[PDB]
Amino acid sequence: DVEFDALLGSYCNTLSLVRFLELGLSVACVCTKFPELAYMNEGRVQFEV
Amino acid sequence: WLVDLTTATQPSVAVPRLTHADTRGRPVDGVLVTTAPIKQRLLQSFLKVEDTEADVPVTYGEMVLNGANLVTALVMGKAVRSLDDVGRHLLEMQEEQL
Repeated sequence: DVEFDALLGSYCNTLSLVRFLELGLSVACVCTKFPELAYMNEGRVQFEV
Repeated sequence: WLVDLTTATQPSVAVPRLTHADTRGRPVDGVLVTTAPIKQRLLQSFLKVEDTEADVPVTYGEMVLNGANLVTALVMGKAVRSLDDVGRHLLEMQEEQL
């Protein structure tokens, strides 16, 4: 005789969903995404001083 | 040091159904239990009393029973319809748990 029960007073918090754009650190980035990066060889970024 | 009390512990898993609150309704996240002379010392110069009357649940919590059920019933005779009444008794009692 093995009885299976379930509480009605207390519920869990399984997942803690942390988004990076919720953080204060997301200033220091420029978060632009490719949906194609693995197809790319050496990409370059220019500066004129 | 009192901040070292309230920040050395990771908040637990369960979310209660009813939550303790203020008259304002802000939820409370902890309980200190002290002796009597320590409570008199902390309430003079180190702490502030911000509220006096709280909102507290009264009812206990209950359950949803989905238990393994047992059937014992005497059967007079050996027929088809008289042996299916053990089977009907399963769904007669599993209905009563709802």
